[PDB]
Amino acid sequence: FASVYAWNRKRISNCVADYSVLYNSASFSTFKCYGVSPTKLNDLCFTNV
Amino acid sequence: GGNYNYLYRLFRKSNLKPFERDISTEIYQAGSTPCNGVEGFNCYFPLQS
Repeated sequence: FASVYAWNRKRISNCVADYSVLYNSASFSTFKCYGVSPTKLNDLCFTNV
Repeated sequence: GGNYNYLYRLFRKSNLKPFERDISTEIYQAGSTPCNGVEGFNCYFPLQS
């Protein structure tokens, strides 16, 4: 990974991504999301990420 | 007035019927798969000051 002052930005589109397969993963120290329920992210369509 | 005597209730998934009295102050845990994949985690105390 890059440094904090030179972070890398990557573009994702035209994907079918599942967040439930990653929500249940316990390999994360913290996963909290602001204003969006992660459990319902499997039923949301966004323009780009 | 009480600095921390006024609190609100953080919860979801159980939309209540209009004019419903809820006093079950239980710390939100599931003890099943949809809480960090284990039992005892995501045990968040709903009442927030």
